[PDB]
Parts: sequence; structure tokens; C-alpha cells
Amino acid sequence: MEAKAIARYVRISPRKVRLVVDLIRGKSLEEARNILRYTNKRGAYFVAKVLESAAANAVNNHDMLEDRLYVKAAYVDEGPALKRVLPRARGRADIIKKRTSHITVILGEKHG
Amino acid sequence: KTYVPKQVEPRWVLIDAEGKTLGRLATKIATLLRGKHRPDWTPNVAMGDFVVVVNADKIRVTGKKLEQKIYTRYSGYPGGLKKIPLEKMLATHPERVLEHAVKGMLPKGPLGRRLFKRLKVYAGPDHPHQAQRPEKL
Amino acid sequence: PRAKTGVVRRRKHKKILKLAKGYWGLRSKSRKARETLFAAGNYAYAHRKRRKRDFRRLWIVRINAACRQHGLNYSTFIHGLKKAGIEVDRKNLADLAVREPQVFAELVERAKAAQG
Amino acid sequence: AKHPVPKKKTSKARRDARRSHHALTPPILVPCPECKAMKPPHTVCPECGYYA
Amino acid sequence: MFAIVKTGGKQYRVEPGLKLRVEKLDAEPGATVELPVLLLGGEKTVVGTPVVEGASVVAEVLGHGRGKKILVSKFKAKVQYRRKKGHRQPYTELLIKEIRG
RNA sequence: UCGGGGCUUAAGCCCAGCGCCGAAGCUGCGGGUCUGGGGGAUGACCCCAGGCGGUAGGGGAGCGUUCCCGAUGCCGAUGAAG
RNA sequence: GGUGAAAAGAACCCCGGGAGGGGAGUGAAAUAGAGCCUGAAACCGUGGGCUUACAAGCAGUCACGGCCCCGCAAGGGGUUGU
Ligand SMILES: [Mg+2]
Ligand SMILES: [Mg+2]
Ligand SMILES: [Mg+2]
Ligand SMILES: [Mg+2]
Ligand SMILES: [Mg+2]
Ligand SMILES: [Mg+2]
Ligand SMILES: [Mg+2]
Ligand SMILES: [Mg+2]
Ligand SMILES: [Mg+2]
Ligand SMILES: [Mg+2]
Ligand SMILES: [Mg+2]
Ligand SMILES: [Mg+2]
Ligand SMILES: [Mg+2]
Ligand SMILES: [Mg+2]
Ligand SMILES: [Mg+2]
Ligand SMILES: [Mg+2]
Ligand SMILES: [Mg+2]
Ligand SMILES: [Mg+2]
Ligand SMILES: [Mg+2]
Ligand SMILES: [Mg+2]
Ligand SMILES: [Mg+2]
Ligand SMILES: [Mg+2]
Ligand SMILES: [Mg+2]
Ligand SMILES: [Mg+2]
Ligand SMILES: [Mg+2]
Ligand SMILES: [Mg+2]
Ligand SMILES: [Mg+2]
Ligand SMILES: [Mg+2]
Ligand SMILES: [Mg+2]
Ligand SMILES: [Mg+2]
Ligand SMILES: [Mg+2]
Ligand SMILES: [Mg+2]
Ligand SMILES: [Mg+2]
Ligand SMILES: [Mg+2]
Ligand SMILES: [Mg+2]
Ligand SMILES: [Mg+2]
Ligand SMILES: [Mg+2]
Ligand SMILES: [Mg+2]
Ligand SMILES: [Mg+2]
Ligand SMILES: [Mg+2]
Ligand SMILES: [Mg+2]
Ligand SMILES: [Mg+2]
Ligand SMILES: [Mg+2]
Ligand SMILES: [Mg+2]
Ligand SMILES: [Mg+2]
Ligand SMILES: [Mg+2]
Ligand SMILES: [Mg+2]
Ligand SMILES: [Mg+2]
Ligand SMILES: [Mg+2]
Ligand SMILES: [Mg+2]
Ligand SMILES: [Mg+2]
Ligand SMILES: [Mg+2]
Ligand SMILES: [Mg+2]
Ligand SMILES: [Mg+2]
Ligand SMILES: [Mg+2]
Ligand SMILES: [Mg+2]
Ligand SMILES: [Mg+2]
Ligand SMILES: [Mg+2]
Repeated sequence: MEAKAIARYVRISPRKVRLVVDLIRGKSLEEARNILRYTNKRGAYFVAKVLESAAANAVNNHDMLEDRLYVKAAYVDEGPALKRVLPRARGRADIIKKRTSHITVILGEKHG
Repeated sequence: KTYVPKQVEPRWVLIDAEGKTLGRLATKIATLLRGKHRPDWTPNVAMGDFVVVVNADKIRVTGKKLEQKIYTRYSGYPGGLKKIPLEKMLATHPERVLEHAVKGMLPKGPLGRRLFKRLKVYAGPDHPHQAQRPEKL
Repeated sequence: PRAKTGVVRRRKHKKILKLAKGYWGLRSKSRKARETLFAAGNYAYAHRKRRKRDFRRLWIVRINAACRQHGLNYSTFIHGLKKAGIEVDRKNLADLAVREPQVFAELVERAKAAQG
Repeated sequence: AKHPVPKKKTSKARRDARRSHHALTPPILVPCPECKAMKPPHTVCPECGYYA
Repeated sequence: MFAIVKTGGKQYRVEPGLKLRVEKLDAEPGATVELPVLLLGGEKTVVGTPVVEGASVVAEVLGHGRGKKILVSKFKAKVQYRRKKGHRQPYTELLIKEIRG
């Protein structure tokens, strides 16, 4: 058994959040919660929030037990980018990419 | 399909060096260094005999060579071309003279270097008294 | 009647790019592959002719390293056979040096006497 | 745009490689006297308080 | 019984019956063909003349068939020139039977 | 630094000899294609000899895309195109 | 420019401030879920197999060997050590 959770269209850069996710991949749920708590990064907040809901789904829809689940796997995916102009000296105009992310987290029953 | 060899125990050898002409010796040493003498030869695998030499200082060399022969050590730095004549080599570490001759006659590749290991050289004699020692000439 | 490019080009591409699978970087992910395949094709056809010379020499060494053990030059050896009139030992099957040494040995003796 | 300019597109391999030491490192935490809660060493903490 | 035999321009050793693949021949599907060509044997059949005199290895033409399609392809640079050409060699399935010298 | 190692009654130079290595040359075995000759009355297919590096170029024979006749047809949910 | 035959366009519960998900439900189909048919390529990512820290390279090719993978074997696929 496994419990998914997906945050689509998160205004935050993939490379950036990948770092945070990479911290918690394959960790005990309670262990992760703490990492995200005191880890110094914007990406944490987003990953934590999806991680947190990943648990709720594990419990309220998949009969899983909070005290026994972990991060079977997780990963962020790159979604559409918001292109924006940018006035540059001498007339040059540059397009800046405010990218977006698709954070995925999946939990799982430990062992027996 | 030609014969496909398999694991073989390293055949060691003991070689003298007194009076032996530097190069003429180095040739054989090289040829025995790679398993190129044994008919079960395979360039791919590399299974040459462990040649061990003794009495290095004894090496002969024809004509003006102790005085003429020059060795080049280039360091990365300017004017680091530092060059040393043959006589000086036998003064310092004499084993070098035979090494820098054998090394030159081994192939250039990675296993060629793996072969340079099979070669042991001293002047005494008195090798590390291991086990094998099949003398030769 | 207009005739779009349609499927045609896409198939021609992936067709090649399939051949080029296993290569390095863009070299196996684009029209770079083509260039790579050109070089490969020419390499094979040349390394085909090479493969012959490869084993020619591969064997020779073995033979020479073998009869030199009995005590003679590969050149000496062969000359005896060419004289003895025994096309038998095709240099490939001179690999007897490892399989059935004795047969090789008697072949040697034949060459010894065949010479003089 | 000026003098210094990348001579070649850096391969994806050579790219990822440079980002070798780029990886993050987990925070350091320890159980407190009060709650079982995990505090970072040498610190106070909310929902736990402290002494002296 | 290491008996050599030249056939198809190339020659090879032959075991007491075994599956072997040789150059194409004009034999029936599953018939029998004798290779008067023979060199050496199990007990040192020294081949006096080029080929051993009274002796022969026989084998059953197990069947014919083409083989793997190797791909020859020429290319010269700076000069529009490329030739794609497929080629698959034929070969008979000689199953060795008799090895009587 | 002679390509390097290394070489001195040579691993150098001259003179005489035998042997061997060595190309995609030549031979062997198999297969293409074309041209020529034959069998064959013949079409047909088989056999024999020869040619077949190639840019600008000239010549020949094919493959695929779109559309029309063949279609009031035929394939198609037991699955069309992609 | 194009959901589906029909809006049947996802009530209600759960996480979340929201966005977005997870169940449930509609539907033949929901990786047909709403700039939604099909959904290629470059490009980014997760998991697995082979591999790499004495090594010199237009990145391939030829050979042998090792490891994993389809088959009983003969064979074949993937990877790369020399
Ligand atoms: Mg990235
Ligand atoms: Mg909870
Ligand atoms: Mg500015
Ligand atoms: Mg840009
Ligand atoms: Mg002494
Ligand atoms: Mg200087
Ligand atoms: Mg100076
Ligand atoms: Mg020792
Ligand atoms: Mg001892
Ligand atoms: Mg076009
Ligand atoms: Mg040869
Ligand atoms: Mg660069
Ligand atoms: Mg990568
Ligand atoms: Mg990476
Ligand atoms: Mg404190
Ligand atoms: Mg207190
Ligand atoms: Mg007979
Ligand atoms: Mg096949
Ligand atoms: Mg060129
Ligand atoms: Mg030289
Ligand atoms: Mg020169
Ligand atoms: Mg002369
Ligand atoms: Mg004369
Ligand atoms: Mg002459
Ligand atoms: Mg001469
Ligand atoms: Mg003579
Ligand atoms: Mg003669
Ligand atoms: Mg003569
Ligand atoms: Mg001669
Ligand atoms: Mg020719
Ligand atoms: Mg004709
Ligand atoms: Mg007729
Ligand atoms: Mg007619
Ligand atoms: Mg012809
Ligand atoms: Mg149209
Ligand atoms: Mg019409
Ligand atoms: Mg249906
Ligand atoms: Mg179907
Ligand atoms: Mg189907
Ligand atoms: Mg169409
Ligand atoms: Mg079509
Ligand atoms: Mg519809
Ligand atoms: Mg609508
Ligand atoms: Mg409508
Ligand atoms: Mg939604
Ligand atoms: Mg559902
Ligand atoms: Mg469904
Ligand atoms: Mg769904
Ligand atoms: Mg897909
Ligand atoms: Mg659909
Ligand atoms: Mg959806
Ligand atoms: Mg939406
Ligand atoms: Mg439709
Ligand atoms: Mg991307
Ligand atoms: Mg990017
Ligand atoms: Mg390397
Ligand atoms: Mg079975
Ligand atoms: Mg097969």
C-alpha cells in the first residue's frame, strides 16, 4: 500500500525545492516532520505542506497508521513557466522565467 | 574460435645482471615481462611472468656511455629540464638505469604499466626471499 | 494537391536514431547520431579487414612462442613445412600448440627433418 | 554580452557534476528536558519554555 | 579425434560428431556428403603430402540457411557520397557423423 | 630525444646468401549486379568468362508523401489514421 | 480552433488560508477533468540493471573477458574492463 499527494502549479523553482525534497526521501514520517521544521529554506514550507496532507490521505482514505508510515518516494516535477519581460539597458528586453513546480510525495506502510 | 585462456598462477623468475649488456638484457626482461614467450599468449588479459633482477650495478654498457648517456627529467617549471649522465645514476639509485630501460620497452597502455609492476629490481643480490626464484640467463 | 511533410520525416529520423542508441550525450539523441553512424559504418568496414590481420598475428605469436620452446624460429618452422609440402597447418590451426602439444611436437620434428 | 563568453554549451554531464557538492545537509536537533520535542542545540523553543 | 578438414576455402578441426557450420555447398537438404579433405587425427595422423591419402570425414548436411545481416556502409566526407548496403552470407549446417581415416 | 627504449666483432656502413613477417594487390571458398557467349526452337531458368573507387557531370531502375479513376466497391469497435 | 454520445462538469468527507490533491460519484473511457482527443522530439525528474576515483579523449569500431536479462541448450539482449 502507498498514499500519494501532489502539489501542482507551485510558484517556486524546481531546482530549489528538489534540494529540500532530497533531504526527506525515504525517511520516517516523524523524522521528516522535524527536518522540514528547522531546515532553513523556502522550499520546506511547500514540501512540508504536501508531506503533511500525504499523511492525512494515508489515514483517512487508506487505513494506514500514522505511527508506522514513511516516504516510500517523492519528487518534484517542472510545470509551465511564467515568462515576463525585463527592461534592460540600451533598449534590450530580456524574458525572465518565473518557473513553477509539481511537488509529489508518496508515503507507505513500513514493515511487520 | 581461437583458444580462450583462463586464470593462471604467476610464474616468478630470478635473473642475474652481472656483465649483461644493459639493453640486450632489457629486451628479454620485457619479452618475459609480458606472457609473450608462453604460447598461451593474449594481449588482452596480460599475464606476464614476475621477473626479478639482481646485481644491477654490475650492468655493462659499450663505449662512451657512462660518460655520454644523458637522462632527462623535465619538471613543469621553467628551465626544469634537469639532466643526469649515466655515471650519476649508478652513484645514486642504480636500479633506475635498468628500470628506465625496461619501462621504455613495455607497451604504453594501462596494462603496460600493470606490467612494470611485475618487474622487481635490486643490486646485491638478495631479493625479498619469497618463494619462487627459477633462475635464468 | 498539397503534400505535407507529414509522418515521413519523423519516421526517417527515429529510424536512424534507433540505430544510434547506446552512444554518448547528444550523439545518441539527435542528428548528431547521423554523423556518428557515418563514422561507425566506415569503422566497421575497415575493422572488418583489420579483424583478419588481427588473428593472423594473434596466431603467429602463439606458433612462434610455441616452436621457439622446442627451439627454432617461426621463420625456420614454416620454411620446413613449406618444404615438407604440408599446407595442413593453416596458421590458425597451428593453435595445436595448446591443444594436443604432442601433435605439434611431431609436426616440429617433421619440419626439423624436412629441412635437412 | 561582452568580453568573457561561454565558448561551448556545458554538457549536461559536466553540468550536473559541478553541482556535486551542491547538496543540502539536514539540520541538527536534540531532545529537550521539557517535551520530547526536538530543539536545535544551544537554544530555547516554543511550546516548551526553559529555566533560568 | 582432432581431424582437420579444408572446405569452403577454410579448414577446421572436427570432433567425433558435432554441430558445425561451413560455407555453402551443393548438397541435398538432409543428405550425406564426404569431405575427402582431411588432415591429422586422434593418434597423430601425420599428413605426409599436403592432404592425407586414404582417409575421409563424412557429415550429414543438416540443412541450408542464410545468416545474420551484417551492414556494409561507405561514406566519404566533403563529397556527397554514401552507400547503404545489406549483406547476409549463406551457410550449410554440417553435422559431423563419421570420422574414419 | 635517431618515432622512443636502447644498440659498438652492432640493433651502424659496404659485399654475398637463405628464410619469414607484411595491402582492401594475387589465390582459395561463398554471394550480388551488369555486359558478352552457350543450352534452350523458346518465354523461361541454369552454366561459363569478364567488368563493377569516384567529385562536376550524362544514363538507367526503384522506394515513400498528397490527391483522382478503380468506389453505390472493399477493410473497419472482434478497433480506422496516427 | 477540437472534454463527451450527453455536462451527466465531480454533491458529500478528508489535508490545506487558498491553489492543489486524496476518497467517493458520473462516464464505455477521467494519464477524456475543463485551454480537457490524439499527445511525437528537444528538455527536467524518480526507480532499477551494467559501469567509473593511475586516467589521455571526434567519443566510435573490431576482439576477448566479467556482471545483469529473455531461452533447457545452441543462441540473443543490455552494460564496459583490457
Ligand atoms: Mg534539475
Ligand atoms: Mg495527521
Ligand atoms: Mg538594468
Ligand atoms: Mg536564455
Ligand atoms: Mg657477484
Ligand atoms: Mg632551457
Ligand atoms: Mg637560463
Ligand atoms: Mg620478491
Ligand atoms: Mg627461495
Ligand atoms: Mg517539407
Ligand atoms: Mg598470416
Ligand atoms: Mg566550455
Ligand atoms: Mg543526470
Ligand atoms: Mg542530478
Ligand atoms: Mg539554552
Ligand atoms: Mg520550564
Ligand atoms: Mg573414399
Ligand atoms: Mg534472424
Ligand atoms: Mg575525414
Ligand atoms: Mg630506434
Ligand atoms: Mg625518422
Ligand atoms: Mg647488397
Ligand atoms: Mg650472386
Ligand atoms: Mg642481392
Ligand atoms: Mg641481405
Ligand atoms: Mg635455403
Ligand atoms: Mg629453399
Ligand atoms: Mg631458393
Ligand atoms: Mg629471402
Ligand atoms: Mg580485388
Ligand atoms: Mg546472359
Ligand atoms: Mg524448358
Ligand atoms: Mg520468343
Ligand atoms: Mg562476377
Ligand atoms: Mg489534404
Ligand atoms: Mg471523388
Ligand atoms: Mg466498445
Ligand atoms: Mg486492439
Ligand atoms: Mg486496444
Ligand atoms: Mg491521409
Ligand atoms: Mg498511409
Ligand atoms: Mg463529443
Ligand atoms: Mg462546455
Ligand atoms: Mg455543450
Ligand atoms: Mg482541482
Ligand atoms: Mg476515485
Ligand atoms: Mg476511473
Ligand atoms: Mg483521478
Ligand atoms: Mg506516457
Ligand atoms: Mg482520451
Ligand atoms: Mg484530475
Ligand atoms: Mg484547475
Ligand atoms: Mg470523437
Ligand atoms: Mg525542462
Ligand atoms: Mg531547467
Ligand atoms: Mg580513460
Ligand atoms: Mg522448456
Ligand atoms: Mg539465431
